[PDB]
Amino acid sequence: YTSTETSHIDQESYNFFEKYARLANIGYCVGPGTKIFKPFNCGLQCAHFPNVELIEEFHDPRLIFDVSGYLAVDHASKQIYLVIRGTHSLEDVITDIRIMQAPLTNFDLAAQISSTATCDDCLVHNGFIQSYQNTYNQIGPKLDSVIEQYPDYQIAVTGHSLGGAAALLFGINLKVNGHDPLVVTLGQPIVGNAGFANWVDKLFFGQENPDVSKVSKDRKLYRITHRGDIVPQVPFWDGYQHCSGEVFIDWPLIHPPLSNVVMCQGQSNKQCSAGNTLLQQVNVIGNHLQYFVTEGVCG
Repeated sequence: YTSTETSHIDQESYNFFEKYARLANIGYCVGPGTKIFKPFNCGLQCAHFPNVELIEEFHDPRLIFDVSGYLAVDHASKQIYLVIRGTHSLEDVITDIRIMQAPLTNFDLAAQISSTATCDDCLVHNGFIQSYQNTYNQIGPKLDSVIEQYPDYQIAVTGHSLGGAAALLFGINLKVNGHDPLVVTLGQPIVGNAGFANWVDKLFFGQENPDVSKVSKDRKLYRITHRGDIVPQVPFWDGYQHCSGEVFIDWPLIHPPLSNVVMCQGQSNKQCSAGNTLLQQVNVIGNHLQYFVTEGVCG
């Protein structure tokens, strides 16, 4: 639940987190005035992904919690990528969440999730539920058909900021529906309550208070947090609780040293995201962008 134990990582584990940071950052070409061109052209950021075919990019701007992103296939790594991101600017989204009522509602309210799947006390931020709903409404069917077209391809869901919260929720939806997804989130805010947090921990790790110390070959959930980023501590409300397991960038900038990317134990950790202080909490946006690569920008 709350520990202070941290663990160092491999260069392979580092490259794995940076890969998903890059893929999550690519989601920012999907907005207006920019686009990802087929097969996968978005400036030389997409160049790190030479074996990727873009299926469909999507965007909905009518609600603050509305989502944009892309669906793509990786022919080399044999994977289906679902990258989610909040349509609206990081500032308008961060401030709304940061300085507002964060009302919780039961998760089985959302599409493709029923009472048998979730616990009764599995409560989630109502806004993030709309973020998840918007994702499905825009890409659920297309993804289901792509899953049929590539049945041996592993599904990987990623997102930064609000997109991270939507990636976690979409990730649980696939996990619960007989699929086996990889969920990598970057700077994701707190999604639900203790009931949701402990349910996700059982879903992805098999038990409560799990051992989330090692990058396993079989591990499917990763929550990437950074020094000074206030977003993974938002909402500040007591009802909100993170699931395990945190991956912490204990470095002020992008491209951190291998030694400064740590594996955090527990749902809250004083040595990691939970220990963020006032002075490390000055560059609200600045700190939210630094996840291996500077997030929120695409060629």
